[PDB]
Amino acid sequence: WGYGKHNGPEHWHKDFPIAKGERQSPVDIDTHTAKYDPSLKPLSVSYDQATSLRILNNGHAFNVEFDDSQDKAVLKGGPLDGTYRLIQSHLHMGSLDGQGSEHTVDKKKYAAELHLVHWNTKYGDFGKAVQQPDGLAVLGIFLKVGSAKPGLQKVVDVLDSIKTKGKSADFTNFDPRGLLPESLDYWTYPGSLTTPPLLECVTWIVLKEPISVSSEQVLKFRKLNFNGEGEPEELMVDNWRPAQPLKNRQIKASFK
Ligand SMILES: [Zn+2]
Repeated sequence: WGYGKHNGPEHWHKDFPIAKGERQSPVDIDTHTAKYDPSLKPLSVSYDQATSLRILNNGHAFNVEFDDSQDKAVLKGGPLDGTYRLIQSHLHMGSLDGQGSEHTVDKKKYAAELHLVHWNTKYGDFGKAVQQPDGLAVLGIFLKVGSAKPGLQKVVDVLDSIKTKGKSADFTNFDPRGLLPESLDYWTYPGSLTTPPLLECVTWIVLKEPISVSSEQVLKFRKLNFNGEGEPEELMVDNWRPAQPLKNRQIKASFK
């Protein structure tokens, strides 16, 4: 599966029928219908002890793996019940500044969207968590082109080391705190993974405020390859799934 004409989003349902499920992601966040929820508790992002291990190219998107052997970096509060441990992060990138994000806000697309994946520790490990409706908590962060982002420059400098699929590079200083916007205002709704297996095990927390990255940083990420070494080049761009049917789910806002 991929994002091509012959293996893209419109084809996924054949191997993964849940693609046509009731709580699929991403979705368009319609601010005219999204509703403020006073029952939501304050969002708690504890990343001060976060510990990244490596960056990888799995042929689908730029990825970061984190040490989830302990509660070093966790997400709590908001719509969440319990503790969710950070395990990985990946980047969905567009081929043009006007596109790239999976979620949209009033149909508006951002240049890219970062996902920070966490699993509910009541389940023992990621593998078991992904099989439960409340197994994962994914924080979505929109990226727009503008001022460069320092917390991303160190990664951008070594992207050439993971240009093709199957490549990985040790990276112990990827601090997720440096990818967060100033405000933690967010929208939340029950959804799924946006790539096969497309399991509907995700509580989505999409931040309202995008972060800025420079055109140069964006360009570097767009130079990654979908293909493996020695294969015809296929730039890793537009690796995003379009908005899916809301199916009457309720999108809640953390702000009035
Ligand atoms: Zn994702």
